[PDB]
Amino acid sequence: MFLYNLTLQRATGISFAIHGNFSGTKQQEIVVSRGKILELLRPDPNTGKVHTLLTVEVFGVIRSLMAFRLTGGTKDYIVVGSDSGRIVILEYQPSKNMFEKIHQETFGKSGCRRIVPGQFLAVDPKGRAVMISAIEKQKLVYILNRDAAARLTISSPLEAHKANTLVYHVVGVDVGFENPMFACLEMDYEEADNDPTGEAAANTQQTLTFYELDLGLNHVVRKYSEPLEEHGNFLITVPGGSDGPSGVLICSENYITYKNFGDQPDIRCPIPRRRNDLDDPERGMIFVCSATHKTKSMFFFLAQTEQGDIFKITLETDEDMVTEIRLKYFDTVPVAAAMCVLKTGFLFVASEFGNHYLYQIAHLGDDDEEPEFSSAMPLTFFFQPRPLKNLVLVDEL
Amino acid sequence: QLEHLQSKYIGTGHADTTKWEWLVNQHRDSYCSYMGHFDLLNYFAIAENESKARVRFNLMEKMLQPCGPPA
Amino acid sequence: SQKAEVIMNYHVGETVLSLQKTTLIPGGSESLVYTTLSGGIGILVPFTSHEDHDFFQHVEMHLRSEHPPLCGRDHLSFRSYYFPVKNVIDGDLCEQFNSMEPNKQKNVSEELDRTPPEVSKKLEDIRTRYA
Amino acid sequence: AKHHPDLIFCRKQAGVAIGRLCEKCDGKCVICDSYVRPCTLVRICDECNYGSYQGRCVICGGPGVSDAYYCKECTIQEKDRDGCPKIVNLGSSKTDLFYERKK
Amino acid sequence: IMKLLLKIKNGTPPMRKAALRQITDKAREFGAGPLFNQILPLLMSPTLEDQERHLLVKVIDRILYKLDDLVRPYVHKILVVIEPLLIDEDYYARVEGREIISNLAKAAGLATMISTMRPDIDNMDEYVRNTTARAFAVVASALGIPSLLPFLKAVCKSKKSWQARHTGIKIVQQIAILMGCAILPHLRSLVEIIEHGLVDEQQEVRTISALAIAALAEAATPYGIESFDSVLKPLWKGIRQHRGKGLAAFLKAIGYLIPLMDAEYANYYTREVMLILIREFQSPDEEMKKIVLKVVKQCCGTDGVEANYIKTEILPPFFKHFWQHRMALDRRNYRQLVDTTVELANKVGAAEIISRIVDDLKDEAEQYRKMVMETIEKIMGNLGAADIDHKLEEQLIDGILYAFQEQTTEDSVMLNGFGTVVNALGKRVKPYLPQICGTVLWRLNNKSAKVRQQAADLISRTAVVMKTCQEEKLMGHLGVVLYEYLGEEYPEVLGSILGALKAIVNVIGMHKMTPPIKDLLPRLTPILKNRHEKVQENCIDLVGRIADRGAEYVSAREWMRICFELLELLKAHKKAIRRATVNTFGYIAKAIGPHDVLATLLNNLKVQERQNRVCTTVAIAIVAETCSPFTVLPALMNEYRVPELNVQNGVLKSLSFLFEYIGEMGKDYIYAVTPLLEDALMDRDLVHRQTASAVVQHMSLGVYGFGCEDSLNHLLNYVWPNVFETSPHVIQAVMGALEGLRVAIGPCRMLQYCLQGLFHPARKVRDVYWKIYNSIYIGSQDALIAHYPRIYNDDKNTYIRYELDYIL
RNA sequence: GUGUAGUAUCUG
RNA sequence: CAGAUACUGACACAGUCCCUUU
Ligand SMILES: [Zn+2]
Ligand SMILES: [Zn+2]
Ligand SMILES: [Zn+2]
Repeated sequence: MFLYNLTLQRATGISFAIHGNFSGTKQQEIVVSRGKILELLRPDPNTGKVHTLLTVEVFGVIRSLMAFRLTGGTKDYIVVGSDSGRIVILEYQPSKNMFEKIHQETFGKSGCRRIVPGQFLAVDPKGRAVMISAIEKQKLVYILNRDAAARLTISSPLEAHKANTLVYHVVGVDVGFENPMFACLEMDYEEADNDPTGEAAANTQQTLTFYELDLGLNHVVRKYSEPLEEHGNFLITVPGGSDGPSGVLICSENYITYKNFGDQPDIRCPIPRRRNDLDDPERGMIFVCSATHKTKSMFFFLAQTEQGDIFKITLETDEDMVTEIRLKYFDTVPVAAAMCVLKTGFLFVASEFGNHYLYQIAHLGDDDEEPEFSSAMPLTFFFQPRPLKNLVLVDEL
Repeated sequence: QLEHLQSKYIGTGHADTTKWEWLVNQHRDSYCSYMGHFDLLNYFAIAENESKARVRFNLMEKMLQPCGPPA
Repeated sequence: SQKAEVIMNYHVGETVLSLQKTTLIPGGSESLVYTTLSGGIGILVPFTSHEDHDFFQHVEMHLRSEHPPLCGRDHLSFRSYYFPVKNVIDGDLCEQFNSMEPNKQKNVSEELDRTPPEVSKKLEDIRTRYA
Repeated sequence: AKHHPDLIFCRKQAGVAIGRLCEKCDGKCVICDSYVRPCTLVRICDECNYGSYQGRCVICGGPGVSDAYYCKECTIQEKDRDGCPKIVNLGSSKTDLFYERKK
Repeated sequence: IMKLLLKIKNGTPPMRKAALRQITDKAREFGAGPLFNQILPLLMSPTLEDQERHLLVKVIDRILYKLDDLVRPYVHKILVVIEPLLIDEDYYARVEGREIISNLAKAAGLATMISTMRPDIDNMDEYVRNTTARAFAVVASALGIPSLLPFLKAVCKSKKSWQARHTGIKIVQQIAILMGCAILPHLRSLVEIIEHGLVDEQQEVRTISALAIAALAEAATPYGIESFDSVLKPLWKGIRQHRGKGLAAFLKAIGYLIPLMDAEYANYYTREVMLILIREFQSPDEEMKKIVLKVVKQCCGTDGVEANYIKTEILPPFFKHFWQHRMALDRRNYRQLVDTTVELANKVGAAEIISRIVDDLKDEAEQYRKMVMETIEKIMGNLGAADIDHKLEEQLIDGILYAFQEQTTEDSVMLNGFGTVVNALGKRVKPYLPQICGTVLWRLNNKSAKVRQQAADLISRTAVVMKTCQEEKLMGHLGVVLYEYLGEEYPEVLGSILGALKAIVNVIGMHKMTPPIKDLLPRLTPILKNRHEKVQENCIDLVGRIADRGAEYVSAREWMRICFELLELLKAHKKAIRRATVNTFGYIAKAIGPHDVLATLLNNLKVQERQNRVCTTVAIAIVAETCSPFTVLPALMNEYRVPELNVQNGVLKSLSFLFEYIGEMGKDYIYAVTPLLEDALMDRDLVHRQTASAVVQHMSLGVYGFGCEDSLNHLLNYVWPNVFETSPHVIQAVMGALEGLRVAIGPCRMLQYCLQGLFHPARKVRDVYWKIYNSIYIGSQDALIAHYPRIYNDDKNTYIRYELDYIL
């Protein structure tokens, strides 16, 4: 007895979300990827509602999603790393109202294996290279370039293998017209499998390794690797080069740290704590997501905790050295897996469990009543939550 | 020799392999595969009232030395 | 001592926690409506005649090679992720036939000696009858 | 060549270079040495394509004239996800008849 | 030991192969002293035969990996007989030293070789000073290149004499030559080491430094400019004040750096060196006169030099000094010029360079004509003929026709040139077909068996264009003319005529051939009896082509003679003959019928030669596949109960090929073969189980994904007992069968079989089980997550995956 | 007709 | 340790010399 599999309703589970000019004009679209469905949707700036333009299926789980553009261009591309065991670069075609296959490179077997690149994906902000790395020992780097045919080109992959290494996160460091640099969180475990006493399992720190891409000798080597104090989960890139300093924003447990290569001090500002918490006072506090609103005039950052509280990270510097980090409670929203700070004062929040919201920004949070925190204050901060008073709800999915 | 391909891939055993290093690889592969499928993590995050980031962090932390210390 | 045989295998790719056989529309038939853990609702309706199963299998086999997945992965291998597929024909790939270029549509249709409207009409008719 | 258990394969990495095949072996599988249903192209690492080794046949090493291919069994079994199949060995059944026929 | 050694050195090849085994794995038992001091003096014997050298060096390849730490004391005495080995002009001789010294270094250390071989630098002999660079390079290929940099950094800095610096720079040059692109990661660390020799006060080390830097520049062709940043000045401010052979090295070094530059540096620095480049076009020497041409070609092959500028500058002097009647004396200059001329056409334009040599083929000398014709054909084949106008094409046609008419010796370039030109022109050659056809026919008629084959090859090449030129009448006339020449005694002429006939048959339709096929095949059949390889190789293809489409013009009676005659053609040597002889059976059975044809093939399984039974097996498989599988299966299965063994294995071998060929259609005949594999997988000879394993492998691979595992599960129960074998072939087939079954059934069933005896208390069983587990583990790694068993906890450990027991 | 690996059985 | 007789791997057959330089 044969069976025919039809469908009635498509999955609405959001896992990743990116924003950019995927069409070509001066309008920003959102590419939201479901579990195994690639979707495109844009909001109307005049009424606020959101429409659907494409619901193409990829027939396979997606483990990463990134967007980038070439230097001196006006179109945004999509890089997808998935269980397929390959790397795919897409392109949106408004005339055909469908995606366009461009490149396809094979670098291993298929399946969610251990040593298979595809989990962590990072791209150069300037748009000159891309790094796809596995959970262990299978770091791989490509070199993107443009030729006289005005078409994207892919060179041979460059291996950066390292045995007995676990990777927590990979981010691309912003450098102004220099060699590309990438950061990762390695942690060796070779010594932990040779001591039966088990003392080597503890007191084992993880390092912040920076990888140097030699654009003249065509090889990748690691330069800096320094141990850390406590474990972190994810990193936030800082716009550098000519607009702001260059570095990372490691978000460890109950702390946020800024570290830069070379000679530069470190800043550790404890995360603010809710006033009169009713929970057990032995549970750590960590971040779940972030955002970036880089602008030529001024830039800030966003974050969200386990309870769903949006903060506002602002860095302080004079020429290159970062002096202090100034946190400030922004609003309270349901816990989400990704955010997209849209232009024209629009914010998109994609909840991990429930409906999906879309808010607009009326005030940027200037000259407020609540105080702002900093790392200069000695010594367990507190704050009082309240209604929004800064955002309004205009659409719900 | 046909053992060239089997050697470059980690997790490959031989005639003198002890149970402990087989089970630690068995647990590590499962831990890695947990973060791959999205619904396999949704089930874990619904079973215990936690967030996806917390479950991912715990799974990453548990990979340093699963199945206890060796003998 | 007395094992049981398996007559069907598949891989939806999402966790399923609901299974029920109940007619969905007035005058319909017995379906196998299930619900996924992400928000998807699907059915596992069977074939009625015998001359339609061969056509559907041919269409699926031809689209397996004339329309590769966007990411790029063997559809047969994807549906055989844990256990090999058995007595199941994917319907999403068949319904995807409605979205290509006219030349490719004609090239796919010409092997079966049919017009693209003829293929589309029955593809919609089978869907509009059980649901 | 699976008939000679002396040859050693490369298995380094893939690339943007497509292998070539000569007149003596036009439609043969790289690994299976079969003759049915070519499926996928063949890529070679940059170490196997440089100067004097550019545009040479994968199996024997003569002047290539047509592109190489993988059979359908190699695609179903995913035997093409290993690296490059270029032979990096001179062999014993091809480098001995030289001295045997010199006399 | 001695008896084995002199049995190997002088004996029959089977006895030598048998006796070579006991000397391989018994090296350290005798020790590095006795066997080496007994085998080295024999190689020390002068005037040793060439066949002896390979045999005496092959033993090292088997006995080296047994004495890792025992090859230290007499490294110098070992390599005094190996350093001259890798300098011989023979291609295979150099490999036999390069692939043994590298392995010996891999089985040794730096401190021994360097210490023993350091005082070889200060030697007056040139041969040792030249072979020492290669000695460094072969050992630096392995053992890692960066580990030798600290030692090399002091070799070419000694103040004792220039010999150390010369040796070091030669070492660097050889390393760059035979390392390839592996020196790219640390090119900068190597440039500065030899950068100081460019301003030395001696005209003996500057040239070798230039050669070394040229080698490094050519090794990293597309990358590595920033490393060559501080060397521009020494090479650039050093050519005006240098003259002679030393300037050639500097020019060669500076030639490679031009492509590496950007669109600005190359463009700027080309002009200031073009002055010397132009001035150097005249010189009594030729070794330096080809380096200048190579530099010209390399400068042309850049993205910075424009077209109008280079056309105005380089062409007037380049096309006045080199186009002479003396460059043909040396083959190196000939090849360099013909290779260099192409890029000018590739960049500035085909016609602008073609028109300057079109009016040159009318010359008395033949070497000059051969030199110019291949350049013209290479230029024509790259770009095309879209830029050629009427006058230039007329002149080119006249010149090529005159050159083809005047032939002196056996040069295989006129055919290629004329064919390439005719193909490039295409349909613009219409007013020239009668003339070329008449000339070809006249050359074919009444010649001394040396240009008739040339004319046949020419018409075979040019038959394609005449179809687009609408000249089928002359094609039919040529086909009629070629018929009466099939009686030629010479084999080469007959083969060329057969190839021409095949080309004519291919280009034109089958129903419009002026000579009837019914009047051709009776004449064609006796031809398939010559022992010459060439005549059969191109007559079998013609017979197959005739049988393909021209099968309804021929009655079934005379096909029987061809069927019997094809059986003698399976005993040939080249595989191209048999690959088509097998396929012709399937071509003709579609028209005749798979009853009488298949009966003849079955009898052919009693020839007691291995190369013919396999071919008959493939013929049976293809004839079964082409017509229908079921109409011939019972006849094939009936021929299994005969007492003979070779025919018994023939049907088993044919089943595998048939199943591989049919593929998706094997799900209907899956039941018929099962009660033949069932009693094939018994305690019979090893050949039956070896072949049935491949049969099962192909059978399972062909039906994957269609849900036919019910019989595959039953068949799996017989392959597993035949795994504990020792012969390489049977295990090689059984593992392949298991791997082919694991993709059609699933890893869940194979894991249960494998886990039964993984931790067996024996070792031979454990090795096999672990090998099978590794084979299953490499493929479908993620699919094993849900099929793992449950293991309970011991005293102090966690062996239970508690995360999978969560309940919603 | 020859060469290049591998395997089985009887006898000394 | 050797001899003899059978067998397997669509094994290959002047293969040709393509930085060896003055
Ligand atoms: Zn070849
Ligand atoms: Zn294959
Ligand atoms: Zn390679």
